Amino acid sequence: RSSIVVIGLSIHTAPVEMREKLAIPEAEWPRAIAELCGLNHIEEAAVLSTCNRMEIYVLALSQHRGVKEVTEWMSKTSGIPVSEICQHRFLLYNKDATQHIFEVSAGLDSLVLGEGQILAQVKQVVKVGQGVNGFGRNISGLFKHAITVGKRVRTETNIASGAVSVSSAAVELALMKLPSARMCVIGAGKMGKLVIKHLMAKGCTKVVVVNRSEERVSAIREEMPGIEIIYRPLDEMLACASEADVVFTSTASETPLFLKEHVENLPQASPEVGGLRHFVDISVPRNVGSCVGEVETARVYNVDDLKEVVAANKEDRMRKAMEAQTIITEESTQFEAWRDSLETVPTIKKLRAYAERIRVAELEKCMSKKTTRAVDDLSRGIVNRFLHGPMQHLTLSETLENMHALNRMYG
Amino acid sequence: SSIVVIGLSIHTAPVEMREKLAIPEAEWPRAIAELCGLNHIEEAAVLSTCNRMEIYVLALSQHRGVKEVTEWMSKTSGIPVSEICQHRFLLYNKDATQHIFEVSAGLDSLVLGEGQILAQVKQVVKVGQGVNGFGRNISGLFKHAITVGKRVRTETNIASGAVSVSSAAVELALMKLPARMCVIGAGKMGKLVIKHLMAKGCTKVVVVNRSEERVSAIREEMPGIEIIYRPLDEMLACASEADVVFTSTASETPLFLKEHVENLPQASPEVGGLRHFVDISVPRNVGSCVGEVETARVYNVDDLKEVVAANKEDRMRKAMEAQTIITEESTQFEAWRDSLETVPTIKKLRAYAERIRVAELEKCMSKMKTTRAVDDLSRGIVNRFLHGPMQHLRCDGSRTLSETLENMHALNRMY
Ligand SMILES: NC(=O)c1ccc[n+]([C@@H]2O[C@H](COP(=O)([O-])OP(=O)(O)OC[C@H]3O[C@@H](n4cnc5c(N)ncnc54)[C@H](OP(=O)(O)O)[C@@H]3O)[C@@H](O)[C@H]2O)c1
Ligand SMILES: NC(=O)c1ccc[n+]([C@@H]2O[C@H](COP(=O)([O-])OP(=O)(O)OC[C@H]3O[C@@H](n4cnc5c(N)ncnc54)[C@H](OP(=O)(O)O)[C@@H]3O)[C@@H](O)[C@H]2O)c1
Repeated sequence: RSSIVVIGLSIHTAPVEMREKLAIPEAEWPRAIAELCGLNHIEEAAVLSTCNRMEIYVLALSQHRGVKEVTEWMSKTSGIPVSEICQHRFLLYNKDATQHIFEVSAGLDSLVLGEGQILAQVKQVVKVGQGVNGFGRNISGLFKHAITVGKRVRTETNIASGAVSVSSAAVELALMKLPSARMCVIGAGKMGKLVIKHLMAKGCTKVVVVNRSEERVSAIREEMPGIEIIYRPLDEMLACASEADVVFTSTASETPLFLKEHVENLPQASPEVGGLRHFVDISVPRNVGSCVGEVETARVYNVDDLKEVVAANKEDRMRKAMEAQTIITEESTQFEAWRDSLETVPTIKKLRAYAERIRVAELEKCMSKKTTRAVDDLSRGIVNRFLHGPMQHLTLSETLENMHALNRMYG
Repeated sequence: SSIVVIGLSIHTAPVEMREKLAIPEAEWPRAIAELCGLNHIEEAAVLSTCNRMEIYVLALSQHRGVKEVTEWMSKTSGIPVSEICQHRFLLYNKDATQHIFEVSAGLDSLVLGEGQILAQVKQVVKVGQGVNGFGRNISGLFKHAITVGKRVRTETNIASGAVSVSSAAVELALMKLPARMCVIGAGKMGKLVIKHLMAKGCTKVVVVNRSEERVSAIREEMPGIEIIYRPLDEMLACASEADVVFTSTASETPLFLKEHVENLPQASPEVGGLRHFVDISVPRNVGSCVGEVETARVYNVDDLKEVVAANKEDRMRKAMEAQTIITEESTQFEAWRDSLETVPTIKKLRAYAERIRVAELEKCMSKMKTTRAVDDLSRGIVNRFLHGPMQHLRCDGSRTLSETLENMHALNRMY
C-alpha cells in the first residue's frame, strides 16, 4: 500500500542558485532524515544531495499528503517559497521512483548521456544512513539495490564516474573560453585532484594548488611527478587568483570564497589570454558569487554552465545508455519482488499469534474438565505441525503467492 | 480433462441413419457404463431425441476420447466409422456447454426445427441419479442446462419438442389434405396429437393402443371427442378405414411395411384417394417402402423440420434476452466448473490434518476419565486452524476464482 516517493529538484529543471538552497551537507543528512520522518505521513526518508540534484526519497502513508509535507519542509529549510519549488518540483511514485534512482545511479539521467555517476554518492548515502533510524528497510533497500545496479551498468556501459565527467567538463570549458594560461585549483579533494589530472592530460605542466591542508596536496604532488604542483595555504588564496588566468574552485565550503569585492581588486589577467580571468566553479554550493560576473574583466561559470560542453564521443548515445536500460528494467522488477517480500514479515509473526489465540482458547477450554504438561504439549505439537510447513514458504514468486494466500485464508 | 459433445443431428443426418443411434430410456444406464468403460471416458450422458443423438463425456484426452466414443457409436449402431465421421458434430468445453444450453432452450442454430429439449434433459438427470458414470461434471452441466431451459422458456415461450412435433404433425397432415383420423400409440406423443386434432376441430378419432388403460384415461379426460379404442392387432383394419394414420409408438421396429398397406382399400376419393401416414416415431413406426405405394404418402420427423422451424420463428419473442441468459450462464457454469478443481486438495488437507491430530493425540494419551476433552482439544484446534482455508476453497462464481485457486497451489506447496 504505502508508496515510495521521489521529490526533487534537478539540473533538468531548477538552476544552481535555486538548487543550492536545498543542498544538505553530509553531516546534516541524519538531521534532515529525522525531520522528514517527523512529518505525519512519512515513515522513512533519505536525502541524495549532489551537484546536479537534490532528491528526497520517502516512504509515504499517503502520496498526496506526503508530497505536501515534504514540499513544505523543503520550503522551510531552504527559504524558498512553496510556489517556486512546486514550479521546479520533480515527482515520481513507486515503480517510476525506483526506475529513476536506478537511472541516476547508473548515469542515465544527469548531464551528458554517458556518465557514472552518482554511484559514489549512493554508496555514501548508504554509509551515512546505517545509524539513522529513519533510513529504514524500504529506502535503504532501494539504495542498496541502486548500488548493485550502478556496478553492473558500470561494467557493461563502461561509463566514467560523474566526478570524472564534471571535472573533465570544467577543463574543456576553460580551454574553450581561453583563446600558457596560468592554472590555479582551490580545493584539492577528489574533484580538484580530478581537475588536475585532466589538465595534465591536456598537457598542463604547472598548476598552483590552494587548499585548507597541505597534506592532501603533498599526496597529489608525490603521486603526479610529471607536473609541477605549487602548494599554497588557504589564506594566500587571493594572491593565487591574481597570479592566475583561470581559477578552479572545488571546495566543500557552504559559503562563497569569492565575492565581487574580492575579485574587482585583483590585477587583470594577462592580455596574452585576452585579459579575462575565468572562474570555473564546480562547487555546490558555489564557491564564487554570481556578483563576480559584474566585474568586467572576470568570467563566472558554474556546474550548470558545463552544459555547453557535453561533447565526448557521442556514439555512446545508444551503446552505454542502451545496454544499461536492460539492466535497469530487470533489476527494477527484481527489486519490486524484493519489496513485496517484506510484507512476509508481518505475516510470519501474525500467523503465529493467530494460531496462538486458538491454542490458548482450546487449551483453556480443555483444562476446565503432570497430565497438564501432556495436554500443553499436545496443544503445542498440533500447532507446530501446522506452522512448520508455511514457515519456510514465507523461487520468490511462489513464496510471494504463499504469503498472499495465508493472508486471504486468515487475516 | 474436457467436456465433449459428440453428436449426430438432423442438421446433417437423415432419420434412417439417426434412428440406428437411438437409445431407449431403459438403456441409458447400460450405455453410460459401456461408455465410461472406455479408457479415456470418466463420465458420460446420452441425449437421445427425434432430432439428435448426443453423447456428453468427460474425457482425459480430447482426440482419444472422441475416437473411442466414435467407435462405440459405430459399434452400437451398425453404422461404419467413416459414415459417422462424415456427419459427426463436435464441440469442447465452453462450446459444448453453450450448445446444450441452446438445445435445452430450443435455440440450436443448426437445428432450428426442434423445440425445447428441457423435458428430456430433466429425464436424463432423473435417470442419471442411480448411474455411476453420470458424474459431478456432466450431471452439473445437465442440471445447469435445466435451469437455463426453464428461464429461457419463461422469457420466450418456445414450445417443447413434444408439443411442437405433434403440432407440426397435425399441421402437415392438414396441409396435405384439401378426414377419417387414426392415431396409433396413446402415450405422450399420441395424446398430444389427439389434443391438436381437437384444437383443430376434429370430433372423432380411432385410437390404436397396445394397452386399453391409456385410451380409457384419454376418453374420460376429453369428453368432447368421440374416442374409439381398438387393440394393436387390429391396427391394419383401422388403417383401411382412415384417411390419415398417425403413428407414435415406442416400437423399435416398424409397424407398417409395404406388404401390409398396398393390400388395403384406397382412402376416400373425397381426400383425393391418398392415405397419409404421418410417422412421428423415432425409430420409425412406418417402413419407408410404404412410400412406394402409389395411393400413399409417408412423412417422418425429418419432414416436420421445416414446419416446426417456421412456427418457432413466427412465434418468436425476446431472442436477445434469451441469448443473454445463455451467454451468462455459460460463464457461470465454467465458473462453477473451475471451482471443482479444489476438491482434491480439500480431501488431502483433511487427511493430512487428521493424521497429525491422531498422531499427536496418541502421544498425549500415552503420557496420561477425561479422554473426550483431550480428544475435543485436538479436533478443536485442527478445525479452528483449518476453517479459514476451508471457507476459502469453496466458492460460487465471480474475482475470488483466481484467488481460491491460488490458495490451492499455495496449500499444495506448504504441505
Ligand atoms: N564529488 C563529486 O562527485 C562532485 C562532482 C562535481 C562537483 N562536486 C562539488 O565540488 C565540491 C567539492 O567536492 P569534493 O568531492 O571534491 O569534496 P572533498 O573530497 O570532500 O573535499 C572538499 C575540499 O574542500 C575543502 N573544504 C571543505 N570545507 C571547506 C571550507 N569550509 N572552506 C574551504 N575549503 C573547504 C577540503 O579541504 P581539506 O582537504 O583540507 O579538508 C577539500 O579539499 C563540492 O561543492 C561538491 O558538491 C562534487
Ligand atoms: N416424447 C417426445 O418428446 C418425442 C418427440 C417426438 C417423437 N417421439 C417418438 O414417438 C414415439 C413415442 O414416444 P412417447 O414419448 O410418446 O412414448 P411414451 O409416452 O413412453 O409411450 C409410448 C407408446 O408406445 C407404445 N409401445 C411401446 N412399445 C411398443 C411396441 N413394442 N409395440 C407397439 N406399441 C408399443 C406404448 O404402449 P402402452 O401404452 O401399452 O405402454 C405407448 O402407447 C417414440 O418413438 C419417440 O421416439 C418422442
